[PDB]
Amino acid sequence: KKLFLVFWWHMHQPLYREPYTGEYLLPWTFFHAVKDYYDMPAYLKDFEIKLNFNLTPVLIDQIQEYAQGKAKDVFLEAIRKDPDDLEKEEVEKLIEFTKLNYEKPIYRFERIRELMNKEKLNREELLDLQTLNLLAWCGRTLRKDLKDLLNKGRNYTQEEKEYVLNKYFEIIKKTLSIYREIKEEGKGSVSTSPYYHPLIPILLNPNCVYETTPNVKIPDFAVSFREDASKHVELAKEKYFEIFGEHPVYMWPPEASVSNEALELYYEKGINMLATDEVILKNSVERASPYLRYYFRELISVFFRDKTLSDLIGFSYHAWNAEDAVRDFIGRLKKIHESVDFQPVVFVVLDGENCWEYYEENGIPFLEKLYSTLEKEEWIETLTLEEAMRKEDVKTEVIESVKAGTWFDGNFLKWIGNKEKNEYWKILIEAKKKAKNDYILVAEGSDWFWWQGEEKAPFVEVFDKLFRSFVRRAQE
Ligand SMILES: OC[C@H]1O[C@H](O[C@H]2[C@H](O)[C@@H](O)[C@@H](O[C@H]3[C@H](O)[C@@H](O)[C@@H](O)O[C@@H]3CO)O[C@@H]2CO)[C@H](O)[C@@H](O)[C@@H]1O
Repeated sequence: KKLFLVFWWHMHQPLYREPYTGEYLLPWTFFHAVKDYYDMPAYLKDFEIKLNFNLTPVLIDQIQEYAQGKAKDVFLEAIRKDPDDLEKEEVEKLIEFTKLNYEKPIYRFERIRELMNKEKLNREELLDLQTLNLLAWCGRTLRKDLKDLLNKGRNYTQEEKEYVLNKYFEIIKKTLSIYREIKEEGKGSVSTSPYYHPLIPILLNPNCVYETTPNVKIPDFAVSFREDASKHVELAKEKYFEIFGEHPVYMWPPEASVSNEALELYYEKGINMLATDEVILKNSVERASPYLRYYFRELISVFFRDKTLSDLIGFSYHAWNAEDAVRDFIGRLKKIHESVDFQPVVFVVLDGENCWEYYEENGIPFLEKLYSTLEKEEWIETLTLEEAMRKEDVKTEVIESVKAGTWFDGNFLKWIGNKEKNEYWKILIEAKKKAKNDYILVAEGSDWFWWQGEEKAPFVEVFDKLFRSFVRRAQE
């Protein structure tokens, strides 16, 4: 009797490319590309387990633009320049970026502490600040390759910075290829999401928020977004086909968000399986285990993620010693294994790139220990999404209705409901009446609403500039 374990790492960035200038106004796609988007599937070269990935199409577009050398990334320009060529504003942006990231474990360089405690920085000090900002985001692969430059910790030259930059772009250029490789070799399945990561249930029916939060205030949705909901899914199928040569049959619904209408749309668009959150299951069925494969109306397969296990990795284990965390995770799997006489399917689904910066050494000790341990546990079998979809020796249940929600509290309050978020929806509703191109789809991304107030929102003014620029561009 096995326990089936299914990792599904979700990779996404909203579009940071300002549509009038073409400038990438934040570097987060670059930094997560060099730190996480190649390195997470690259573990499959070293560990004989299965790991699955979601790539949003908008993320794929940006990875391609960086790989082609076309991304005009303003922060990265300030890193690349000789410090004698830095504008005053670029020095300020470099220091502010450092300050925002200063307390993260991946920024724990003695030299960063020295530089941030100095009233003025000279050219050699600025070179160190530029190069250490780059190296703080070094991924697993290059942390071995560049180990000697990493252990320097200071006294970097322009030549060394450019060498690091060159290696980083090498990583980006081979990133889509590694997803094709691990997919073709059967080491993982790759899914995608509706194109710009929108909240499909709200686009289909804004009143679905009242299935969970009767007291929420929403704006007057005086225009239909239902056709846009279909377009996000259709365009995503085509982008996926461009990369992989096939239409996707698995999708990750953004924010785990489902509704009866959203599930019908995914079925109509040929999606065979998705996953969502355990809280949705609890809200929808009186008594139901997340270790079964579910069939929504016999139309589409649904797995409900194990929220506890997923949140332990995504939010808890950065605060743990790595060996202890792996022992805790395996011991929880052992308890699940011993708790049922059938073979449970355990979905661990979470963002694939956001938790690691808070772990010791970027989560590399934790993941290496976790994966090394898993590959040797005879009673655990990790599965691709395809294997999980088709596994016969598993328990199964038909479900007829879900209560609309997300993986954040089972409801939509992170994206709608307060004055500031509602103002964004009002702006979008009015723009949609006048919309002339697909930039309206960009503005439907969940990210813009996530950050709109909110007191914890790094660079929130940039997200606001982007959202409003996409809204304006959509009407021209
Ligand atoms: O400056 C704020 C913030 O920006 C960047 O965060 C991005 C994440 O890295 C990226 O994965 C994505 O995050 C969303 C997840 O995909 C999604 O599943 C859910 O968890 O919501 C997230 C927010 O929408 O997008 C955000 C930006 O929207 C940057 O990496 C952070 O360090 C930085 O704090």
